[PDB]
Amino acid sequence: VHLTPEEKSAVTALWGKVNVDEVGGEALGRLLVVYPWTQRFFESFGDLSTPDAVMGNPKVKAHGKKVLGAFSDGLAHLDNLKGTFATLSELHCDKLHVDPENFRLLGNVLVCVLAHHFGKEFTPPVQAAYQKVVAGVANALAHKYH
Amino acid sequence: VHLTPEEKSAVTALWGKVNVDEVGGEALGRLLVVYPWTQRFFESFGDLSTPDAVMGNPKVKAHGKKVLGAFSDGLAHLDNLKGTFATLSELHCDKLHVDPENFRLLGNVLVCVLAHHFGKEFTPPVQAAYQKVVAGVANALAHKYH
Amino acid sequence: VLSPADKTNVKAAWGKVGAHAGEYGAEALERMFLSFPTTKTYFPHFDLSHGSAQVKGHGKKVADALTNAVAHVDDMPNALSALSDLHAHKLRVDPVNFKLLSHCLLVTLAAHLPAEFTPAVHASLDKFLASVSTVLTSKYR
Amino acid sequence: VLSPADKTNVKAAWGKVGAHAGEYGAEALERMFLSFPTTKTYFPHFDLSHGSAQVKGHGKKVADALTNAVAHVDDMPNALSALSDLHAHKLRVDPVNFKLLSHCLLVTLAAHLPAEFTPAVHASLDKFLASVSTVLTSKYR
Ligand code: HEM
Ligand code: HEM
Ligand code: HEM
Ligand code: HEM
Ligand SMILES: C[C@H](Oc1cc2cc(F)ccc2nc1N)c1cc2c(cnn2CC(=O)O)cc1-n1cccn1
Ligand SMILES: C[C@H](Oc1cc2cc(F)ccc2nc1N)c1cc2c(cnn2CC(=O)O)cc1-n1cccn1
Repeated sequence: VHLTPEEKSAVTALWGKVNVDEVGGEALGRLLVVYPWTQRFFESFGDLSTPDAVMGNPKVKAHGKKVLGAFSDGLAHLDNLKGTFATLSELHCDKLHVDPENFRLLGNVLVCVLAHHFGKEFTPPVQAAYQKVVAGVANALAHKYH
Repeated sequence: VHLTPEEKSAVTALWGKVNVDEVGGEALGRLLVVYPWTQRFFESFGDLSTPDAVMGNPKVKAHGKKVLGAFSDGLAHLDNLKGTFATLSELHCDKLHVDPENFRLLGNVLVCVLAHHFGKEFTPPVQAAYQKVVAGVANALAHKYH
Repeated sequence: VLSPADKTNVKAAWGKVGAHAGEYGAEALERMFLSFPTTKTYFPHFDLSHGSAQVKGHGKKVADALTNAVAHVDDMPNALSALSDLHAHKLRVDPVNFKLLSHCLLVTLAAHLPAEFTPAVHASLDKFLASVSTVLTSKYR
Repeated sequence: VLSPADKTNVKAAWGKVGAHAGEYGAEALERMFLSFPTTKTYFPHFDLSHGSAQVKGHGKKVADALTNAVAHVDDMPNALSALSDLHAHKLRVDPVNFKLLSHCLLVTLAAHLPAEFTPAVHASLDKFLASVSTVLTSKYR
């Protein structure tokens, strides 16, 4: 991912302020509510029948934190996203059969959650920098299709 | 792209029978009729206002033949689609800004045209082999989107 | 959003299927399972072997639902409400699979009804299948 | 296909948007141009600098069209017919760009209306913008 120095600084500084206990769970929860077919991949989580059931589900919160950890790993290796996400791409693509459009959807829901948490501080240039990051993560996760 | 020897033989045998003056032009013409926003990239072709105007347009027919030649180049280099399509990826992604979903659409319209021309000889296993080829070409053309 | 010409084209091309509903639907499903093997994950309970009576029986149901969609083309959210409950609420089918089956249906129509499969008709059928797919993948009840 | 709860959620949310509709429309466009620079190719004739009067004026037109869409949510093909002619027939906008603007609108609403932007409302707004996008990108006259 090609980020300007000012974009790299803005991304890193905002990321340091992210509530790690909440943001990942809110992003995964919102994916499950906004794109309900994604719930098919999480039958082991139990009740996901209402937005409140999804958002208060401890498995969504815990899994969301793991997803947030993977985006964090992406931000630490923007020059080698393919290598970083290689085993995760194998898991999603060969074992889970997640259609790659869903990776773009989750990236964009994460951006919505960042805007929801940061308000007006999630400025159009800060968003533009995050859009480069989430596109990069989504493409790296889809790399093992062929 | 991996094709079994049986698939490779079936794909090659049907491809040898393709009417080179018609199939590429019908695939590009159908893309312009079925997904009309694609016409924005072909303003220099003149009248594309009706399906009959598209299908009878000599620029669509000539350009369609070049597109068919590029798919043919893909079949000749299944082991190196990224390399084969490097200059066309730069043109489509970096110069024209064609959204990559449109590459998948054209691949699938070509498969519809092959079914239209070959009828019952375009069997479900022959289609499955061609779907691997067109997915490979579309992914290789999308390579420069990183 | 279908145009009046689209609805005319769809009624004409779909009507030509006639008594062969089962054959077209079953071939579109076979094309989908072979071309996009991940779609088989939704049918673990089916015998998916070539010429399976189960796939034939299911192909007829899929084709008959599309005929019902054509007969109620301006009222699909009501006419297809039970199918939306099944695909969107119960099965939770990823909408990409509807693009795959729609493409396989177009391929089957191109192969077996060449005279009907003109560029205008291909365009109208693609729009109709996309509209049906939106209804079946949306939770609106 | 929107559910009755979706329509209620969108009407409640866009009513809270209220007087700021135009401002949110201009910010969503600015977010789109900066985040997805290929979208600028549709506006070569615009001054796209920050705080451009042209982008502000255009943002108000876009927001007014969405307000009109909310007011006629069950009759969008008719209410938006002139806008579908503009986007689908004249400008030939690739539908991916509507996903981009829709996402930027959701980001703007999340940033400005946090209390209103619940997961259920976010879901309803995404479905509403997808339905508006289908109308504006379809040729149905
Ligand atoms: C696009 C960004 C995504 C990232 C960074 C991501 C990251 C992760 C991580 C780090 C794991 C845990 C790996 C492990 O414990 O072995 C995981 C598991 C998984 N992911 Fe993703 N994921 C993404 C998108 C998706 C989407 C869109 C879906 C489904 C729609 C999905 C479904 C799953 C499932 C089902 C698992 C296994 C969960 C389990 O163990 O029960 N992921 N993902
Ligand atoms: C996915 C398969 C595709 C292949 C194999 C392909 C192949 C080609 C080839 C071989 C050229 C000629 C290059 C040259 O002369 O230097 C070309 C040019 C071009 N292609 Fe594609 N193309 C594809 C998809 C698309 C799509 C989907 C669009 C637009 C929606 C597009 C728009 C164009 C345009 C505008 C040009 C330049 C035409 C001109 O010179 O006026 N192509 N393409
Ligand atoms: C135009 C698109 C489609 C139509 C019209 C359609 C129609 C139908 C119909 C009529 C039924 C039987 C309902 C009943 O007997 O109560 C059905 C069942 C089903 N459909 Fe679809 N379907 C479509 C697309 C899909 C796709 C894309 C998938 C997944 C790839 C899918 C998976 C299923 C499954 C798993 C069942 C249950 C099969 C069974 O247990 O009998 N359908 N569909
Ligand atoms: C929710 C989605 C959208 C809505 C409601 C919308 C609404 C509008 C409206 C109301 C106009 C002005 C029409 C007039 O004054 O007669 C307009 C113009 C235009 N729109 Fe959209 N639009 C949307 C999406 C898009 C997107 C995604 C693009 C391209 C990325 C786009 C490109 C344009 C352009 C180029 C014009 C002409 C601008 C001018 O010369 O004044 N629109 N749009
Ligand atoms: C009855 C339907 O009604 C809707 C279809 C919709 C399709 C969305 F994709 C999004 C919103 C829709 N809202 C409708 N009211 C409809 C109304 C239409 C047209 C063209 N013009 N009009 C208006 C008019 O004739 O008076 C096409 C459809 N159509 C039927 C199936 C698919 N589209
Ligand atoms: C008026 C519209 O009409 C249509 C919307 C359509 C949307 C397609 F995406 C495809 C076809 C459509 N056909 C319609 N008639 C419509 C009818 C609906 C529902 C839910 N149930 N019903 C039936 C009922 O209330 O009696 C939702 C919508 N809707 C409005 C905007 C978006 N969707």
